[PDB]
Amino acid sequence: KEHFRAKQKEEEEKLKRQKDLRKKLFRIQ
Amino acid sequence: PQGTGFLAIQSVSGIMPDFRIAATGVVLDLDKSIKIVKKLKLTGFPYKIFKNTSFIKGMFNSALEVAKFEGAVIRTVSGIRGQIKKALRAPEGAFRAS
Amino acid sequence: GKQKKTRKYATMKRMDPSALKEREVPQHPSCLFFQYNTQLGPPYHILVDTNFINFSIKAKLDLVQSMMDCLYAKCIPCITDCVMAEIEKLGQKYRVALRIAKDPRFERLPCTHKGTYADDCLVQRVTQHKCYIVATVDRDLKRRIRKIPGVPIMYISNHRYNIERMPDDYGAPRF
Amino acid sequence: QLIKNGKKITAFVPNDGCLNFIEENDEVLVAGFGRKGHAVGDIPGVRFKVVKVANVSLLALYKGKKERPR
Amino acid sequence: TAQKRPENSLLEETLHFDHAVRMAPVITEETTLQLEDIIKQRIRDQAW
Amino acid sequence: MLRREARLRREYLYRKAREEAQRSAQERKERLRRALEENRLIPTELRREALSHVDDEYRWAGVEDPKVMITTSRDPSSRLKMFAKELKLVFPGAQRMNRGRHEVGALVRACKANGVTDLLVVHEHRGTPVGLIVSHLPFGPTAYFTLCNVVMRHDIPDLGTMSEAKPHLITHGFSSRLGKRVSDILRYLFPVPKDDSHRVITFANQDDYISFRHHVYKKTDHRNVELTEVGPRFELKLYMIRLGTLEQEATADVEWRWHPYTNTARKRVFLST
Amino acid sequence: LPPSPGDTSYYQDQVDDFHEARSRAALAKGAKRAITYQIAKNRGLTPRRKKIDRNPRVKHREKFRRAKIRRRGQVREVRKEEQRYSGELSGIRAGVKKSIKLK
Ligand SMILES: [Mg+2]
Ligand SMILES: [Mg+2]
Ligand SMILES: [Mg+2]
Ligand SMILES: [Mg+2]
Ligand SMILES: [Mg+2]
Ligand SMILES: [Zn+2]
Repeated sequence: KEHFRAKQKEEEEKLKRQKDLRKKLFRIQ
Repeated sequence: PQGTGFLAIQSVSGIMPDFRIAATGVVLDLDKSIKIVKKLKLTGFPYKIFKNTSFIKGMFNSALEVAKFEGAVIRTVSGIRGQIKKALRAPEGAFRAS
Repeated sequence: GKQKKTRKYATMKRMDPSALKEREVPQHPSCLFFQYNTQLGPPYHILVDTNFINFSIKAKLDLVQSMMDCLYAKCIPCITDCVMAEIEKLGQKYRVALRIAKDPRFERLPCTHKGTYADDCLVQRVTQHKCYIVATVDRDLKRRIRKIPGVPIMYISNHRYNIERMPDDYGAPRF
Repeated sequence: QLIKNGKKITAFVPNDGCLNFIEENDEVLVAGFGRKGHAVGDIPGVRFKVVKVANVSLLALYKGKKERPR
Repeated sequence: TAQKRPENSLLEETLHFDHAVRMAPVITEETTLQLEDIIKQRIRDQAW
Repeated sequence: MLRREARLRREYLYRKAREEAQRSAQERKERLRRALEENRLIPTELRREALSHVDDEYRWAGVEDPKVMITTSRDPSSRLKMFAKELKLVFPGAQRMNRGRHEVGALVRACKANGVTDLLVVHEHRGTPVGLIVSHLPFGPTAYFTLCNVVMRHDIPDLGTMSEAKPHLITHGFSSRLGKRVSDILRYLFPVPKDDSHRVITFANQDDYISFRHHVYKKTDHRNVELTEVGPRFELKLYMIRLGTLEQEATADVEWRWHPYTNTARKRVFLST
Repeated sequence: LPPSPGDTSYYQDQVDDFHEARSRAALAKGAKRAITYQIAKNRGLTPRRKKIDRNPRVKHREKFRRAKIRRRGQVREVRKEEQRYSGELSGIRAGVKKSIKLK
């Protein structure tokens, strides 16, 4: 369970900037 | 006047080994009313339970008291939220709540 | 030219409870102290990719001398049969690179593969032994090597050689 | 409001509870903020932060190492 | 609790509390006049 | 008909489920899009989420007139029997039936067999009506209402007899998607009227309370119209809609239900936007 | 071509599959005043740290000790025959193959 969480934390870090978050949300839209 | 500092001492008389200044701050506002309020909780206990509906006693002592507080939000210690509905007849303060 | 067109065409096409329980679990190599390669030694064996040779020619860099400038140590470049075949298929236009590859100081090592694809051959040697350094400028090959622990990558940055995952880099360029 | 040129700007206070040390009409020191970027939970378009009040760093006041002179 | 308090004490205390739900509307002539105005307009416009 | 009715129910629920899924997709796309266009801020829960218009049961509203049956709870009071008598006159073609020792499921099967379109059940408290249940019988929706301020024609002396003609319908205040759903159920209880009808029945929504008014108008002259109020007067408050018939409390799903213990339930309305 | 007769889709359409999947999931779920030490060193609200952090040399010593423990999971340590051989002291697994394939 801890190993699974740590993998998601890296993805959360992989977009933790404000401009990065708005980047995908236009792209998913 | 506002914006002036102040200093708090417990006793100007006598000598004590410790630091004597108790507190420090600034003046903010002047008025004729304080408007400060305190929290008061009125407590009751269930004595008859019908699924969601329960009969509560001990919160009030008369049917006039329940009428003033109809529709008020109530809750348990466990966190279940409820509402006062009506006053009962056989205990003087008992009421019905969902 | 149609050599260019055929190349881009090729790259486009490139993309019961009684039974004994048996399973293949390869052992972790004893050479590695976590992510650090201790058996990698001052005589360095470097596997050279075909496009590494060509870009060394464009940057006016001698192969052995520039590697020694990066590491301050004796370096032995290694050429596989897969890499040598790809230089030969390029033709007379790349005859200079072919002559450089056949240098008596270089280490000529055989390989018995099916196919000529040299990115697959170099990855396989990296998995097996963990004693080589990989010198390439190819981006997707570098991505595959980075997933394999304990193998440094040598590449060209500006007009000098650079190294990627080696603690004993010493005379390596700064940024 | 900056003293040098009179412009009005919006700045961040580093932490809630440092607002208690700051009063209105106080003199503060302002530095830049946000060249690297804006974190999650930060309001975009604010490019300034408050560093000192009455020439005392906010962290020193928060940690109880210094007292604000009046 | 009710035991500690005097009888009928809270009628003069003026405490503050929250009501759970919106109260039912009260009907008056003014609401009747407003509502009939809506009907009269839609009759005039023949909007059904 | 046990086997046939089960087949028609399953396909009806299947089509209803697909319609809900595609609409929920639209709301997620719409709410996500408006947030970034504002550029104010990104809620963290929004980040987690990102990373046949006509109702199926109402095929036959226009082709044929509805058939309405009105009944009460067991052992009705005297005044409840008067209220059910008045509701019969309000709905054209409606019928009122005595509830004896009739099981609820037995009533529904008889109504389905004889082609009754809709079934109405009314409850009372100390002689005043307090609840109303509207059910669309061919596996249609069931709506549960509570009555607030009931004024009967029997209370008011010397009113006379009503026009009993097919009335015009007025729907006002229903703007949200749920309000459009609710107004449909009330409207389809009535037949298609005539153009020259002078009878008007009004449903007006105000803070999730629906007012029922019944009127007849006369045009003495141009631009001036006189309204005389006739018929019962009461308020309606919806609290539940269920997909199945009122014989199916234990199996039908809930399309919408009122939640009064929500932290923000007091200040929220659902029939208007 | 039709599916296998044993398959449920052989006799079920999409309507039945939608209802059966929901039913299956639901059933499966079930006199001098000296200042104090506090005044003399205005430590204030300083984060509390362990005693090991005080000396960087002994802190590095513990990191090396733990690292050798963590390495024991990856790799086997070399040991001599300081006693007469008497078995493995653990199991002998016969199905696990650790050799490296050469190709
Ligand atoms: Mg290649
Ligand atoms: Mg009887
Ligand atoms: Mg009764
Ligand atoms: Mg019987
Ligand atoms: Mg030291
Ligand atoms: Zn090969």
